[PDB]
Amino acid sequence: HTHWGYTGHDSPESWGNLSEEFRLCSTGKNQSPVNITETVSGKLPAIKVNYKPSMVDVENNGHTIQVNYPEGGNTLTVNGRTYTLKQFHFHVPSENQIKGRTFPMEAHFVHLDENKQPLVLAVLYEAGKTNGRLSSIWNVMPMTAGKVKLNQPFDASTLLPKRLKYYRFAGSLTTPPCTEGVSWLVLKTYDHIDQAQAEKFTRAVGSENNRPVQPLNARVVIE
Amino acid sequence: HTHWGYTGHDSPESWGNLSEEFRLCSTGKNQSPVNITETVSGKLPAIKVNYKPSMVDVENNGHTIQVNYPEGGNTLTVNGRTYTLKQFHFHVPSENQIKGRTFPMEAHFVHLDENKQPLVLAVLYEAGKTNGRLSSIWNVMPMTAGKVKLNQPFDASTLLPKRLKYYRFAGSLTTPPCTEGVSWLVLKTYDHIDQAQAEKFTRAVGSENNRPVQPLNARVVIE
Ligand SMILES: [Zn+2]
Ligand SMILES: [Zn+2]
Repeated sequence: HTHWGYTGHDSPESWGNLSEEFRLCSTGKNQSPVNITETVSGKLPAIKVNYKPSMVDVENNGHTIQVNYPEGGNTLTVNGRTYTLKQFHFHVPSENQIKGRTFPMEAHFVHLDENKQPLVLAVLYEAGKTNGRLSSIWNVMPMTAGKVKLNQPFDASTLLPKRLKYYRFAGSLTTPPCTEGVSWLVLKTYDHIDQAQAEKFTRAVGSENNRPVQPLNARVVIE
Repeated sequence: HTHWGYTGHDSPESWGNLSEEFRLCSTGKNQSPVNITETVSGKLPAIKVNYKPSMVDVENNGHTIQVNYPEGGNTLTVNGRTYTLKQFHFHVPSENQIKGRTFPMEAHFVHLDENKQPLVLAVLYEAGKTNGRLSSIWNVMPMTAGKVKLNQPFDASTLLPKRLKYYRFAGSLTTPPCTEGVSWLVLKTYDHIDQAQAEKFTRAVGSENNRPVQPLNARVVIE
């Protein structure tokens, strides 16, 4: 596709101008990420997560470190609707902010339902002790653009907190073409990582990979 | 099968995350072993054992030292039903506990009825005099992963106490996939072993091989 990045001439502020296909990045009114400040308290449906030990591959596509799921079986159910986990990746530092706070890292679990409707479940990481559950992925992390098949099974359920309360809002993909119509569920409970793990990620990717926050406009964030 | 153990990243706490087939190890509500503290006094049916000198082979499968029975003929009858002894193995230290007490060793005599329903008869060993009845097995014990044919016939009846009174509860296999629906009969009368016999076992297996005790939950132990 058309080349884009986080630094230089093809930075986020230039995404909508580097290709007609990326126009929504600059003209969209329902863009992600956002800075969650004010919220409307509401009775949100409980999410049911059904992740399991699976055979996955880890790739460095030059924009992030992504863990792919070629086989089905890992799903998230919310309000009677089932979404299949396609992949999960990270951003260092975080893209979304809570009351203006940027976190060391943020993970995005990308799902699709039967009708190709996208849903992103987000996990924020605070600076703290080493994350032992991410060690498997970090150990085989391609330091240059490429894909490697994780030989041992990986269970993404280990990456989710016990309590699944979340913030909900409508948004878009945070990378070109910035497609809208994406459901965003940001978990309110944070996980942790150390400086070394975050630094290694930036090394592999080549730069910080977070898109600046976008205005909420007509949207409200439910909590 | 997927690798699992008692030490490192594949320890008992992570079994349920190693493969989807091991999921019951972490989600099961009727898991073994257990710490027998409170019990209900009941009229339990008598156990009838009909073991005989048989041709067996001793095996070191990396998880325990197991004595395999290629042919039937060694049976245990309780409450009208007959179970055939398939094999017996050991755990050092013991898996099950009696009022918080861990024993130097525990033997598991695994049986299966006509319909493949599992029944485990357990014998606990106290530290004491050398066990002369186990010498035949201990002397040929493979110190590395392998199987050796026992040249002389072995009669498992010599490994059972005179008094066959027992504790009765429903549980599971104490190793992956942690299958439930297993009937557990733990003998009240203990046998003995020397410290040397126990340490030789540990040396052969590579580590202690006892799964931590599990919550009884809705279960009651009868005696
Ligand atoms: Zn992302
Ligand atoms: Zn056992």
